[PDB]
Amino acid sequence: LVYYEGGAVCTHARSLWRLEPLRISWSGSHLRWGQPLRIRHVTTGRYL
Amino acid sequence: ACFRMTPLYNLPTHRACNMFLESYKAAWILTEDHSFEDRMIDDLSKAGEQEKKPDPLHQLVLHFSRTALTEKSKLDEDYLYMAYADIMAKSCHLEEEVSFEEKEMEKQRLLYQQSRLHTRGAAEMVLQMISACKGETGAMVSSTLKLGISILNGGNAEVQQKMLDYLKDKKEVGFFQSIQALMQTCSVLDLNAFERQNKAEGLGMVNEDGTVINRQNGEKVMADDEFTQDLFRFLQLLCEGHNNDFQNYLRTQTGNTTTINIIICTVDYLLRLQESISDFYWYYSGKDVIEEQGKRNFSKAMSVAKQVFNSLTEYIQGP
Amino acid sequence: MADQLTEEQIAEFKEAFSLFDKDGDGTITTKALGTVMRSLGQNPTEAELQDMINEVNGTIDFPAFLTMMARKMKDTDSEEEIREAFRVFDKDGNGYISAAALRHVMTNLGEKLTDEEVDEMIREAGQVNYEAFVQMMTA
Amino acid sequence: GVEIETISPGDGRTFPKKGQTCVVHYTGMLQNGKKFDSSRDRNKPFKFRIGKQEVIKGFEEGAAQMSLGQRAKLTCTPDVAYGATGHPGVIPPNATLIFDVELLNLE
Amino acid sequence: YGESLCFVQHVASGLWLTYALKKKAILHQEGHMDDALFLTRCQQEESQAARMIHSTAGLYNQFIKGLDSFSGKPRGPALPIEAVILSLQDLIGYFEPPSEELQHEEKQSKLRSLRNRQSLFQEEGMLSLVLNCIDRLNVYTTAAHFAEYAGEEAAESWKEIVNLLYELLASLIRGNRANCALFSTNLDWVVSKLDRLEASSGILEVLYCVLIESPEVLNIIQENHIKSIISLLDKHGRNHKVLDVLCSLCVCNGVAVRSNQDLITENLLPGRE
Amino acid sequence: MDILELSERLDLQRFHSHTLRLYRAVCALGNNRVAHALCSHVDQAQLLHALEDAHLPGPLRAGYYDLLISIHLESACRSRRSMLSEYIVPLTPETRAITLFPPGRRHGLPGVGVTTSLRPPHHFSPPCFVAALPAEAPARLSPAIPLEALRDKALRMLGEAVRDGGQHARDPVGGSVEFQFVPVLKLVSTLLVMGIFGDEDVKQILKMIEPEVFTEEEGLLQMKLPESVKLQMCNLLEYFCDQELQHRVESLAAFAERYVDKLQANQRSRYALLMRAFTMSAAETARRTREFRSPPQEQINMLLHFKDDCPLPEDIRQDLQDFHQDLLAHCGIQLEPQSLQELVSHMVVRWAQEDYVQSPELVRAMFSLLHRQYDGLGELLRALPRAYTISPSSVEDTMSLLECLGQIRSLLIVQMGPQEENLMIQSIGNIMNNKVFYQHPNLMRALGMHETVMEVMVNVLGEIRFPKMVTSCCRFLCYFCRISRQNQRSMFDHLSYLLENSGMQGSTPLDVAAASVIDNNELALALQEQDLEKVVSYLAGCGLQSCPMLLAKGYPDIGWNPCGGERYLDFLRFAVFVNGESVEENANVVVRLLIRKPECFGPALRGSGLLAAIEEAIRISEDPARDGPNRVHLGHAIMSFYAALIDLLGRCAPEMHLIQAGKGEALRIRAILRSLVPLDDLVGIISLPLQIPTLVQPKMSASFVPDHKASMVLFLDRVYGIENQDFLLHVLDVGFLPDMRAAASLDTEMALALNRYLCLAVLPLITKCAP
Repeated sequence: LVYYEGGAVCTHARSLWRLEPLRISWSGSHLRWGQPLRIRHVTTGRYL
Repeated sequence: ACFRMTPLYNLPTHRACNMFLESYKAAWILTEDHSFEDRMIDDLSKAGEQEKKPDPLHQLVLHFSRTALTEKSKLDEDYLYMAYADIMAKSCHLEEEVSFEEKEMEKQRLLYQQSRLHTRGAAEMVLQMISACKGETGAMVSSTLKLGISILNGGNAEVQQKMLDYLKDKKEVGFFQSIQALMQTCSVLDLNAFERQNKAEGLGMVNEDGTVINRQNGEKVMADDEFTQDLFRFLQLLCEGHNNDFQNYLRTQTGNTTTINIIICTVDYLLRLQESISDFYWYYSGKDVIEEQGKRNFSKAMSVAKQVFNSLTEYIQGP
Repeated sequence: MADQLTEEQIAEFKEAFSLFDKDGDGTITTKALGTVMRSLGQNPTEAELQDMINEVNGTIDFPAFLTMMARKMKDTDSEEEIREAFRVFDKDGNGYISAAALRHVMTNLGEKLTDEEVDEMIREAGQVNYEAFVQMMTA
Repeated sequence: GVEIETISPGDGRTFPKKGQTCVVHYTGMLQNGKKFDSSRDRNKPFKFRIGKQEVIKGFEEGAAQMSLGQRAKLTCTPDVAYGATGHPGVIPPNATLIFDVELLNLE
Repeated sequence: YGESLCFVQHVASGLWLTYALKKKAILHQEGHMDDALFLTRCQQEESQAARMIHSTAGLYNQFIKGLDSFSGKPRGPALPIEAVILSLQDLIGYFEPPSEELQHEEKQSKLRSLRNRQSLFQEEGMLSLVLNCIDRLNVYTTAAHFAEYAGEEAAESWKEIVNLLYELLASLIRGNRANCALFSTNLDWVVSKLDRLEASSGILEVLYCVLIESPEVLNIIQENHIKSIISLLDKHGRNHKVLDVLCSLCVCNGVAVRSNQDLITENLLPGRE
Repeated sequence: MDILELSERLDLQRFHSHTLRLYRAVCALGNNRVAHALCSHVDQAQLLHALEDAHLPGPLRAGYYDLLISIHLESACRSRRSMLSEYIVPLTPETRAITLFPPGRRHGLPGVGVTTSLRPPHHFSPPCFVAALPAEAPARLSPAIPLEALRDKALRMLGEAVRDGGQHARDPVGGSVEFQFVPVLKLVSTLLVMGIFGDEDVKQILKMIEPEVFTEEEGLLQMKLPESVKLQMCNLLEYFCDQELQHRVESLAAFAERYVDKLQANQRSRYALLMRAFTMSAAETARRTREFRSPPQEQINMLLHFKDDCPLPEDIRQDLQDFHQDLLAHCGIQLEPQSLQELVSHMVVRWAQEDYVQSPELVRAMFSLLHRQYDGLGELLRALPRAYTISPSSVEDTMSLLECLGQIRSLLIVQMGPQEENLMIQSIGNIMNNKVFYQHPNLMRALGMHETVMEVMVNVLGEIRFPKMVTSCCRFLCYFCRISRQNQRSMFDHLSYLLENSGMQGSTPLDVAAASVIDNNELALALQEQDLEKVVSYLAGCGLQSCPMLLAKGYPDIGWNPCGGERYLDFLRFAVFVNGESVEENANVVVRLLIRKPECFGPALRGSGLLAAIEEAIRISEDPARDGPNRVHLGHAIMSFYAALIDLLGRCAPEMHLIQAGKGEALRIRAILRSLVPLDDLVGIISLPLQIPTLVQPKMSASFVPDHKASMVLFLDRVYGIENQDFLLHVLDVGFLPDMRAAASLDTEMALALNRYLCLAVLPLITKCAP
């Protein structure tokens, strides 16, 4: 379950998410609107 | 109880002696002036040459610089830094119908005493300790910012560019947020503690042979008047030589991650100062004359209002 | 406060307290507070003692005894401070002071009194008696 | 039980009585051979009053049996000197104390 | 970055991610006007430390259920011993403190950096994970006899892992008081394993770095912790670091503790042997 | 094996040096009882022999000098260094013949001369291991070592060390120049700061420091020294400058007693001429302003104004300016090396021009030393308010006070335990009957007495562990704020902490908070609003949750706290009512704050009637099952809370002259409080019949006392008043005639409690409505 918290949690490592696009090539391009992507946590290794 | 006051010859000698040491201190020792601030700094500065190692004045400022960057939640009060900062302040306060040659020889003398201090790295020493103060308006910001003006006095240019590259190679936020927290914790003309001062001023003498210590409490309204003019004079002289890159840096810090924009908080404090003097006028709008208490506090508020007026125009006098 | 008394009543009161103290603790019983006041000339009846312990357990310590003598001395001194304060106003001492004499000696007493405050003072009240001047000071 | 074994002879007629001071330049040891006290490293002789319970019980019942100028060797049993808790930091609990007492002057 | 004020939303569900201090996040069809979240980048030294938190947690959770596979079953899934050793050897070299001959302007930035990443490591696990792999490994006190439940290769490498496991625990509570405050409740976890004779230099440096950083441990010590330390010194030779922890047990922050100063004087001194 | 073979062993060298640091750290921070027990292991003959033995190795020699100061010379060194800051000089005849310059304007040697400042002795005790052990020990002193032979030895090995430093040998004592000079210098520094060294000995230390300047071989400062030896010499020269400062303060106090004996003789001679002066009338009061009217502090400030209105003649005004130019010439001011300040200043810069100092301890100690020499007049003015002068008939009790204050500051450096608590109680229990605490209130404040008591209340308050310790300390600060009014003002700065931890049995730090604002209108009017919102939030906590101490003891469950919140209500009567006159600024802000939170009032007014709550209060107080079932009763605390609530609402009411004016603020407050609490509820409560004691005595903590009715009649007299006659004779009939015929029949504690109730509350009301 996903929550909200304050500034002491914000400097910790639990509130870090990483965005990956769907298609393989040119993943490091700039994102635009109307773009599907996935949300990844970097510590638990889980997908939102 | 004024009339049953005991004379001195009926008083015992030991209590008559303690009233003598306090009176001889306030009348003779506090009023005595000495100029030891110049002669100590010149002998440590000529101590750079003897029969690339650091000079003794250069050794002192890096010692003051290293005790700033240790990690601590607050800064300790150091009597030795307060005592050395006002010596360096009055060392340059000597030069700060007249002719042309004499005013420039006063100017190149003043830029010599500022050259004697700031090539040792004192320009970064003052900015580290406003950075490490973190919004606490103690007795130490009165000592370092009066040093910060006397180094930056007259619109000197090599002291400012030595300050600007230092905040650009570091890119550490905490110098600009500290000026913001130092700006909002300044007092204005309050109309709640002013009647508390007017009621307490009527007690001319307290009973059982007591003179009221008027200097202990002082003035409750606008007690922080000197420092909020001492801070705004430092911010005026930062952009006195019409340097354009400072007023773009103080407006938007594109190198740092968070912009502070002191110029908006300058207008926020003066708008706070506008409504306080305007409400001070509406309180005195019904009375005919003003006593010496009110014209004291109004000239106190108008002088700081002129300093922020001088702080605002030098921000916009450059093109 | 306790600064109304000099050194020399306080050194006398510790002289009376340590003379009849039990073991040097600073303790006395509810009898000994009576005998320690009659040892110095002061002879109160038992109502004067009866309120001061109710004011302060059965253990009367030396700061409790010092505060009770300070209130026992200040009330008569605050009732009598104002007659000797009236004595420099009149030259003879019976209580009759001139109205022309009172505007240079009362404007110059050191409480920063202007000409306006003593002008308000005497026309919210020839020569006026002494008991009226307490009536016009305490108000 | 205090075992008084003599080391050097003395006068044999002057013995300490009650209420009288003595000076004793002792040096105390344990049963194992480890010294825990000496009054000659300080060069200040120990002086005590007999009967007023200043010293331990083994010391005064030891000093009363000697003469002026005599130097003896006592073996104080742990029952008469620091039985259960002892003196913390110096003597271990239930330890036998040995004293080489020497009476210098004044009984 | 931060100038878009844009919300997260699904491509097929079409549901707004809004709130309900700890407000649970739910995909609500009503939505709200306070959902305009602004994106701020993290730094580069935090993103690297967060992934090696996950790379170590994925290995060591597997190391514990591998070790508890034969905890209650005697031997008459292969465990990654070569992976468990080098990952500790890089983790100690990752938390190794800076040199003393370095410049003070550079030493302070690396020291404050190191404290945040040992605070960030401990908050997401990496400490209670470390005590449980140790308390499952200490039950075989012998190196080759009781370690026959795993194999011959894990028994010969039984000694090396606990030397690296305790040197990392000595690295993780070195200097930072917030991690030294975790060891107030399990002091006897450190004290009762002093004479284990397996990496006895390891536990002693752990107890040394936890008693010089936090003064709250110095007033919860009774006499049985002290007698084990003299028993540590009396069976493991005349050591000088056992004296320094006893020097650190008397005073703290310039304040003396006489609950601990007298128990050394009545145990270590009157024996005189 | 020999101890000198450890220089080649290098393993048991490390063990014995680490054992010796454990021998230092165990018996450290003033723990003398182990320091005697350690004296059995290290003997004094083997410790004094190791001082002069030069074949001992490096760290072993350095630890032996640190060991002897740790076991013998630290409990006495820490106490006197804490006592060296304040200056207490009595008016003994040894003081009255002291000048700044020695007679024979050449400055004398520092540390040589006569001083009269009172400092407590070291209180040594001889070590002995054969005495009978008693049985809590009262106190145990530092172990005695003969200092007459240790001082001559300390000067000898230092006298050999400076002389052997001129030959520049390849193998010094200890193996390096640091181990030769540092342990001898720190030991010479500590026996000098305790103060055993004679005048001839300190002339020899200054000749060993610099034989050119201090003469009435190569010197120690001209020799090249490493940074560890430089740091121990700054602590040696910080002593001589403090002794030069102490000689300057005693000479200023010696001049003051030689001046005011002439000053009070002149002014009484001028008053005797003025009482025989009949030649002027308008100027006669102008000469008499200072003599009788001006306070005696303002006389000294006005009489000493003859620089650059002073009735002193030309005979007695030049002798002070003769003293003034003598004092500035004693300092660094010329007022138009061969001295101490010229020697130290050229030495610090020559040490700085040698090489870069990488040790931050020395370079701060160097620049703090250099700033003290040039700013000499500034160092004197910052040290003179900590300089006092007492009568010589009080020295027998003042050093008894400084021995007992030094007990507490030696107990501040160690954490509190079960036995150091009772030593603190006996110590503060002796400061309050030493008779110096009461006649000189300004000296206890200068010694840091009030600060030493509050930091022990900081460390214990942080649940509480020592309740007997915390009550005796706050009781000490409550009686400290009533000896003089400026003792109360130094406590008013501490109120943010003293009111934060107010929310146990006996005294509580709120009593210090109440004693800091009582009977003084200056501190009451300068009180902020931020200290006032904390009290009403503590009072808003007592209305919803009950007492944790009551329900754990077995009392019946009641939804609110009467006895807890009454401690915050009687605090606020002291702020809004000072010397019988109510302030307007504090009463306006406390009424504005109380009415936004309805929980600060009782649950009846927040709604049942107030008489109906007090009639229910008698119902629980009379019944033993409904009451508490031991000294706290529920039935008395409810009315005690309400009477503290009612009279607080009375004393915050404006006076009659604010209602007489056109102030819209004063009739607004009176409209709130008249509409907050009704009138006829109070007419019924004041009319409540009480149990009269006649033929048996009731209990005061379990019945109605007339102190509650005194709260109701004061609120009725102040927010309502009596204007007509039908209201007048009604409350006078039904409210006081069952009270007064009850007092007429008792012509007993209730007889004395209601008699104080009549003559304080109702009879000032009847004389108010007498016409």
